[PDB]
Amino acid sequence: VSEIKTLVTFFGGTGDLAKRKLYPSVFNLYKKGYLQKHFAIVGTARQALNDDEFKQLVRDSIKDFTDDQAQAEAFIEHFSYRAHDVTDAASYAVLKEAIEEAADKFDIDGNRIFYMSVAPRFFGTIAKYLKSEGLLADTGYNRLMIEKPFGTSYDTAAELQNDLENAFDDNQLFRINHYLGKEMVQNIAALRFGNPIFDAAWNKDYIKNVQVTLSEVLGVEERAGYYDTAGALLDMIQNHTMQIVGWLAMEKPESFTDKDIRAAKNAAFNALKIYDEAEVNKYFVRAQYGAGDSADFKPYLEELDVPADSKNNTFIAGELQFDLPRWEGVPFYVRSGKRLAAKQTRVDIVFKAGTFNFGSEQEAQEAVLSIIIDPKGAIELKLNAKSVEDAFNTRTIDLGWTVSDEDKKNTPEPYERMIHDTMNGDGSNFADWNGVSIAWKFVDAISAVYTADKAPLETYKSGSMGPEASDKLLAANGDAWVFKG
Amino acid sequence: VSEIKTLVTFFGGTGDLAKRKLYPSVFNLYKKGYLQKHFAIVGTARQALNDDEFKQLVRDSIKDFTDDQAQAEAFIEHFSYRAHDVTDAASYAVLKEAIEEAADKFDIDGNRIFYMSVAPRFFGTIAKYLKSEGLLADTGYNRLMIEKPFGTSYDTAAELQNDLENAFDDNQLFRINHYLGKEMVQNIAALRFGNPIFDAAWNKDYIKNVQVTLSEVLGVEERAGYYDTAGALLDMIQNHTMQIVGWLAMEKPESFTDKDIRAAKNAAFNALKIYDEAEVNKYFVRAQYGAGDSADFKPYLEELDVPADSKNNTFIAGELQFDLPRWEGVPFYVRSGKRLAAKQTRVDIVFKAGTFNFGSEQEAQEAVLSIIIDPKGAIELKLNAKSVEDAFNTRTIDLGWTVSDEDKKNTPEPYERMIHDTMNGDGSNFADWNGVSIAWKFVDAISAVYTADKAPLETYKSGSMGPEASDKLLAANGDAWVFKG
Ligand SMILES: [Ca+2]
Ligand SMILES: [Ca+2]
Repeated sequence: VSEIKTLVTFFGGTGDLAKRKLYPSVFNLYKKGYLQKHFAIVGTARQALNDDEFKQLVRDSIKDFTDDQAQAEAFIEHFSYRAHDVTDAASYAVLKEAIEEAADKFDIDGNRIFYMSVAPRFFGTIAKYLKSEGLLADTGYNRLMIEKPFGTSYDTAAELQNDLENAFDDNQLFRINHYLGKEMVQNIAALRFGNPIFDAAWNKDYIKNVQVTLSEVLGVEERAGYYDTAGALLDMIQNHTMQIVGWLAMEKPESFTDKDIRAAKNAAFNALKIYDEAEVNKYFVRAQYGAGDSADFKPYLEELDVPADSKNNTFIAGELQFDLPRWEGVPFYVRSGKRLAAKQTRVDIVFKAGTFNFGSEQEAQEAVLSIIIDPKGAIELKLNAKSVEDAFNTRTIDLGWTVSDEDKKNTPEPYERMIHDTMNGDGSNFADWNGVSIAWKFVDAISAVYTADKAPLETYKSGSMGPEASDKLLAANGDAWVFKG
Repeated sequence: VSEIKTLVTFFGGTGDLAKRKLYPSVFNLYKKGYLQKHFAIVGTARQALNDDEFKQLVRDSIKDFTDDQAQAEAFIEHFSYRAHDVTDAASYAVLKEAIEEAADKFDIDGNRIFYMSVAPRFFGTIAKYLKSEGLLADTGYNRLMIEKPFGTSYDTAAELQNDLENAFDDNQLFRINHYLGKEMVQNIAALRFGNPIFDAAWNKDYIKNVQVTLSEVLGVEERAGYYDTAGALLDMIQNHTMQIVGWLAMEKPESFTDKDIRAAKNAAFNALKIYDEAEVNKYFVRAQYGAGDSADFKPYLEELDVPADSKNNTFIAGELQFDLPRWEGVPFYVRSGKRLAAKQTRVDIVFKAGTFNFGSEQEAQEAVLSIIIDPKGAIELKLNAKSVEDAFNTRTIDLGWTVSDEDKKNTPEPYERMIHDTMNGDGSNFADWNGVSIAWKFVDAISAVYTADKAPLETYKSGSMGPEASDKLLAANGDAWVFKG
């Protein structure tokens, strides 16, 4: 294939994430023939290691992904290490050499990517020094991959953005987002813009309401520590839900270039309504899971590392409003939670029921277009048809499709996609500042009410699909959740 | 259920069709609880028979449809016979008595249906005498069921219509049509008008071309005699194909009453273009099957009762044009033949490919909505989506649905539906004079050229889907047959 000439530097190269997902993902790119000769991978972290040790660690990383050990070895040849502390300005000069050495060794003309697989606290610092100690390629591109999370509020995120903008331009910042880089999520645009019947129907005239669902069966388990101060709101809503919504609510772009796609999404985000106390109580529902029908389904407050006085949300459901002509009056329902009926990630576009009366006992109903993202990719379409009865009558039928085993094999894992995207400079599947900022502004307004405790905290049974209030949220507009569990 | 009070008279009651399909269909209506007490069935034909003989014949008819002999017997009690010759005006007075007797015996206030399961030659006569010898109910309704065919040309059909109109009004004439009374064909309206995304897309703006296919695997077998002078053109095209097209090309009715539905269909039929010699050669293809890859797949000319000099068509494919704003420039391709790939009856609505460019190697393609009528009812929808590849690209995926075993059981057979329709007075699933006349005018113009032999007769391999010219017919508008075999 067309070879990719790039030099990647992994800050936090000794970390679990690197050897657990990053390195294997980069290996696949080698196997697929993308990375061939003109490329290098410079690992870095505080822990001192001689090349042999690092290369072995990499060897352990790509173990289960190896078939021909010789091919793997030829790959490992492209790795190098350098002990380094991120707070030491002078210490950076060591790294500059490592990078410029590897560059020479394989004749790589710039094209540098810096993957910060380190704690949030070091993002701004590392960025600042890459610029100061002339680590940025004087030719070719320079791109930065910011691991999650990007801020914990609007202000912290704005701060982070400021620090990064002192060394990079926004179109060079590639923020990691799991669900945005998922095969099915990218289908949305194709379904919509690729089929005129849907494209022309993507608006208020045909759509009754849109639904996004991020359901998880598991509970908090051990993530209690950080989860207790983040909850579903920041963990699932602010990032995954919000960006998926972006693909759905976007206008029709002038073309499919990441630039036009982004401008299109932003048009929507800029129209999103930010709520006040009263509105958050009306359009949103915050809940925490209680006990299930068994003992092992312990209430949230009985989970390890969870404070008894906690009023943290293990579930969030709310209505989004877009002040755009296209979505005038079209509700966007979102929900994400733990200890729910089943692991499911899906989007349900509910179309308005036709007004043509057949005189049947059962008149026309609402058609539903459904995109199943997790676990198995699927696309369903509930249509109106004639029931098999003596008298003329209508009913709904489900037209369905599922990914094949072949599609299931050739599908690239998230990290490999994101990393590969960055190498090509494809920001299409990435959140930009405008989107991230709005998402934060939006969530910030909600968090305010929750921290202040000026909103009730519902409770629900472990195994259900949430609190009753969730269903009542939609019933208020005469709607209902398509996915029932 | 709401009991049906009716009195049916079967002309040609001793015929194969009556005891083979008619009577069982009427039995089912009894089993389903529609016909209960106030109903009677008067059989009639030349062959003299005493009640016992007739009732036994009926008993033999509904044999394989009986479970509880006692229930069947209670039904047979409602039958009566009367020997009769249709050309004898006086002989009709005998029948008037039989009818008025049965009416009294079960207290049936009019509501008479006269099923002419006799040769075409007797249709006008029987009709004339039903009026003359006061056989028509002085109260309640009077309906007539005309078995196939309704004329063999426009003129013969107009003649028939005239004779019948001397005794009945058009809305009382229920012409039998197999494919029109098929479960799947009735779904069309539901799919279209029940789902706004399709309703609003049912026109030139979204549709590229429409395709109707009546494929049969079998050859002529023994039907050679009458088939040689009828061919596919009159056998499948003029009646089945033409009326199905009607459901597809109709405008949007003011309501779903048979009246409005009919006016809607007529608006289309009145816009259909009738061809001349040149046009028939351009927009239509006439063919006859040759040999297959085996001996038992004998050429049409080697079939029993087929004249060696025959230039009869065992296959017909053509383009229909509707001079209506809604179908301006939208081709309607129709095809029907014998010795083709497989038994199939389907409708393919091909939508225009979107013009939104993704920059992918494979840009958007044409979406296809498919309604499978025979054998197993199914509905498929080929949509545009994203292919599972590293680079962004589009592909087509098939969303599908199939009738369930339950839907397959509860589905009423054609004759039972038609007969039951007539009892309720539901002309929705019936062709009217305007439709029949236009279909005939349309086919007549074609037959003219064929009889005159001013059009070529193509040949094709038994087992294929027709002659090459068929594919070339569509290629000319940049189209292709969806069903490939
Ligand atoms: Ca509301
Ligand atoms: Ca043409």
